[PDB]
Amino acid sequence: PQSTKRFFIIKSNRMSNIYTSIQHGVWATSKGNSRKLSNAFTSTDHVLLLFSANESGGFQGFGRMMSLPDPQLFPGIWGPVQLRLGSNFRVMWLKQCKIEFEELGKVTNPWNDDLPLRKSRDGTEVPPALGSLLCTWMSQRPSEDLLAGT
Ligand SMILES: CNc1ncnc2c1ncn2C
Repeated sequence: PQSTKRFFIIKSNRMSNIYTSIQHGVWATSKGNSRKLSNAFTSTDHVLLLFSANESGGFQGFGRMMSLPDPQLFPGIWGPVQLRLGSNFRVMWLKQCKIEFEELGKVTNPWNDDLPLRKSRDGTEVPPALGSLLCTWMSQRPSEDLLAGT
């Protein structure tokens, strides 16, 4: 199905993933999520990725998926974990910020079995009404220098 904008939660297990992603405009995900994001990319004007570190209580920003997984793109940049991921794809971060799940109140996701937004696993899609607002709220905050003090 075609659509204009779709929105996916991305979880990061180590902060260095986010720092590498910001420095080089790149991401990779599990093989199943890679297929899901690739299918969205070719049928949707904009695929937005909303980044949330495992260890954090919220989002560190959001970006646009710019290209499909490409085995030639930054091969092995994540280290040996590359062996259990799909191929790398380009991402343009549109905002670096700090927004806590708790700042949003107790939001649940009807496209994820009524789970709290804060319990979203990697690759969880959110409905556009919620995804658009999350991105709007992130954009309206001061940018956070995520790489400061790292
Ligand atoms: C750079 N992305 C990743 N790194 C390590 N593990 C991951 C990733 N995505 C999903 N999982 C399980």
